[PDB]
Amino acid sequence: SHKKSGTYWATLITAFLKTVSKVEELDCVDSAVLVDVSKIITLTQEFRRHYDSVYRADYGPALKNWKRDLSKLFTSLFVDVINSGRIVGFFDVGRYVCEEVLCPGSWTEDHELLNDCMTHFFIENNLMNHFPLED
Amino acid sequence: TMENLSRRLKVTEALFDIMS
Repeated sequence: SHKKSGTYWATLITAFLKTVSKVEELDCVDSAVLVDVSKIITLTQEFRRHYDSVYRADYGPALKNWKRDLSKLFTSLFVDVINSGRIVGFFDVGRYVCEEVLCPGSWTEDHELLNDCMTHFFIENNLMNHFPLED
Repeated sequence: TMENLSRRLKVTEALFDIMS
C-alpha cells in the first residue's frame, strides 16, 4: 500500500459517492476501484458506530445546511491535525449528505456539487498525503 | 450546530484512532 494520485482519488471519490447514492451497479465499477470504495465505506461505518455510541443526535441538524457550510465543517475538521481518521470522518460526512440529505437513489446536480466540493477539498488540502491505498 | 458537529467528529476520530 502507498500514496495515490489526485487523479486516482478524483475517480475514487465519485465512485464512492455514486455507490453510497446507489447510482452505480457494482458490476459497472472497475474492480480495483470497487475495492477501494468498499474499503472507505467500511471505515465510515466503523467511524459512525463510535459516533453513535457516544452521541444521540445524528449529523442531520448541522448538515441540513451543507450547502453553504460544508466547506467550513471540512476546514475545522483538519485545522488542528491531518490524519486518516479525520479523513474517514470527511468521507462519513459526505456519506451522510448522500444518504439522508440529498435526493435518494439519484445522481442529481447537488450530488455533482457535493462531489466537486469533496474532490476540491481532498486535493487542495493534499489529503492523499495521509491515506495510502492497496497496491 | 456546525461547530458542534465538528467537535463531535473530532471526538469520534480520537476513539476510532484510539491508538494506531
